[PDB]
Amino acid sequence: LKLSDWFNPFKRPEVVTMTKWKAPVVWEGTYNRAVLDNYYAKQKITVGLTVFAVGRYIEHYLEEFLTSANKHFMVGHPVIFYIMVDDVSRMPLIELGPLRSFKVFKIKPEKRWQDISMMRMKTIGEHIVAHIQHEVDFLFCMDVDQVFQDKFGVETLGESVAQLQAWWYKADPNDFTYERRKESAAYIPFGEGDFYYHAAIFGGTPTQVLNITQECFKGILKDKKNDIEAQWHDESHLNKYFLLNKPTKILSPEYCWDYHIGLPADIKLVKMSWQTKE
Ligand SMILES: O=c1ccn([C@@H]2O[C@H](COP(=O)(O)OP(=O)(O)O)[C@@H](O)[C@H]2O)c(=O)[nH]1
Ligand SMILES: [Mn+2]
Ligand SMILES: [Mn+2]
Repeated sequence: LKLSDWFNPFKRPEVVTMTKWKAPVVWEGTYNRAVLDNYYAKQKITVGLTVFAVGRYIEHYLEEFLTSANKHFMVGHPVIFYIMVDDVSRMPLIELGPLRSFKVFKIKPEKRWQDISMMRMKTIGEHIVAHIQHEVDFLFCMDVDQVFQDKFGVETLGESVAQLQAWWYKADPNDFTYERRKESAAYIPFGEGDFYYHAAIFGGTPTQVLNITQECFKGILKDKKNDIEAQWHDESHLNKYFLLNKPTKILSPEYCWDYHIGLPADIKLVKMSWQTKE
């Protein structure tokens, strides 16, 4: 497969379509999903998706997340939803369509919501080693408080995939909300940084996602031993990781849009939107 076979960056000339390290930034209009659908079908790939729903997040977001994912996520390819909840009896078991199946795991609920978010890195890694590495070719790790609005397909696959955060995709790096304290493992000094990635979505092959989660959690543990906590928790760490280990593919803000920003010219077709105003 060649880059030209599926990627046409010139189709969206008003936005960044490729990074300095040659990672394509996938925007609506630049990808050929039909070509990729056929390419991946022939390889018989399976894609996984992890999602955590602890406490009130179960009834507030889980059903809406899964229902939309069933309809829009990697349509036409085998998909396995890995659902981590603290109360399985609470599990809305909706009806899944062709090529969709799931697996539910009961996890321990952390007390602080910040710890719930950060502990996902630990848990995801454990599950990748234990079973995901043997079940899928690519995996996406997502926040539950969002909904798929349109096709989110194979055009998003890659070794390591990062998501451009909706509010800062056009901002100058020094304005990014990176962890700015050198005592933290997530530290990124002013004058450095490529983009501000959203921890709500990231993925790639099981091996790469394992590294992303293992390193982010290591960083999280280190800060805890140094009596400090990154400004934006797992997201600060994720951004530090992607700075040191450049993602091979980046998804435009259309793949994780905040409607509270409105809908500017650059956002042509939203594939997923946030649930909350922050
Ligand atoms: O009480 C909580 C806090 C967090 N989470 C999980 O971790 C994610 C990150 O939390 P959150 O979405 O709240 O962060 P935000 O996007 O607002 O920044 C959620 O999407 C959930 O999957 C959860 O299940 N229950
Ligand atoms: Mn969220
Ligand atoms: Mn954010």
